[PDB]
Amino acid sequence: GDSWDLASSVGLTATMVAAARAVAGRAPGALVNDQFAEPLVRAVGVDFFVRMASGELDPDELAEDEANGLRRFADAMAIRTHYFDNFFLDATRAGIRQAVILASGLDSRAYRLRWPAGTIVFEVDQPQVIDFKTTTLAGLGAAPTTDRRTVAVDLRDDWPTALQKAGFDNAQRTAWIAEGLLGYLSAEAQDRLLDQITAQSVPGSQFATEVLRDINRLNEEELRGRMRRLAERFRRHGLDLDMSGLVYFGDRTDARTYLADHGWRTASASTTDLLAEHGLPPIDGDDAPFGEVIYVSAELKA
Ligand SMILES: [Mg+2]
Ligand SMILES: [Mg+2]
Repeated sequence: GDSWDLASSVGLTATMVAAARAVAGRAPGALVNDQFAEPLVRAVGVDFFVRMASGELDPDELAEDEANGLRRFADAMAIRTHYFDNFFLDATRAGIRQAVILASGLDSRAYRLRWPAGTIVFEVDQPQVIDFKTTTLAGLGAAPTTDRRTVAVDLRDDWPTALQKAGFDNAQRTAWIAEGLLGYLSAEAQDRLLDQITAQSVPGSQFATEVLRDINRLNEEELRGRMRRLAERFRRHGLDLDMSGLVYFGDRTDARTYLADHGWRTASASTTDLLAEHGLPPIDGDDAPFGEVIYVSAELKA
């Protein structure tokens, strides 16, 4: 209530993952450099994340637990960014010309990926966050690399109706992503979003997302311990962010079951296997505050 401006609507978690993409992009041999992460974080103007994104916060100068936590998170964002980038590039290489980025936040893919002529990319998010990123990148002189259409409706509200109004065509194949979202949703909110995707999809449509397989009652106290130790490290640098209040530890239908029941084929790629494939250090125990993240790609069957 005490701020009114666009940048103050952007969630800390969106800003944090963008700052980590900025760090990842400077690594020698980086899988991906999101060249818009640093300037978007700077525009958000949360000082801690500006210092992180810019490299003013130097991991060589940090206590070992902080330096290791930042390097492993940057590697998690390297693999995640690579995964979702390659999902879209594979989908358009297979003839898909309609893409939807759900809760698009600070995702710069409509400005940095190659999209074939005739592609439309729809971005769905709450209006202030939509308006923030569009105005910020326009002011930096970064034109989109595709026909880009925003849908300024929170995923909690009637976004399908607004997506149709923006010119979405439910008769052609769609490539959907929901990146960094499903672990923050209730079981009911997850099933509703997967119903909405399915209802707007024709066969040959594709969807990529994550399954946070370890966020459950079995592992709750261990993961809450990781999240409290991380919260303490953030407080030392002037950020108040307790991830434990943002995740749901309760029962749910695994998204992969839910998709299979709705007629999707799925393919699961573990963080463990993607880090090994790309020659990066393992992310486990204390360095995995959400446990093992499973990246999922799905195709709707006829
Ligand atoms: Mg340690
Ligand atoms: Mg069960």
